[PDB]
Amino acid sequence: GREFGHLTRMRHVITYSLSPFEQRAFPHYFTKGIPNVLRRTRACILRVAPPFVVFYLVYTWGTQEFEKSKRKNPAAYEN
Amino acid sequence: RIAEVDASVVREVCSKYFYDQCPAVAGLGPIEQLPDYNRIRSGMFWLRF
Repeated sequence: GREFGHLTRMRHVITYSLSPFEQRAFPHYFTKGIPNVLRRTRACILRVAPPFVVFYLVYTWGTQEFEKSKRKNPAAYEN
Repeated sequence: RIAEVDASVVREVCSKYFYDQCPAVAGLGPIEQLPDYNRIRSGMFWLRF
């Protein structure tokens, strides 16, 4: 029963549209797009990135302590 | 002028003014079931002819 004439109630709202053949498919692309994708990067960088930094530090400590527990023996190797 | 109109003249003048043309649309509510402009524009060109 979810068809287009039966969805919700709406009053006093006007929309304006242009034909696709009357406009250019590529407007401002590097004038608007490059400043837009940079503040989107700034808005999410403090939430996503600090977990993946802690994975990097655990990975380096885990592969380096694996080798000098195994056959890397400078000075604890006496009688 | 009316007497020189026949069926092939009507087919020629209607194809010049209607066929692959962008229309202008106006609507006043309740118009939630008025189709999208892409579906209206694609209704101007036919499938089998």
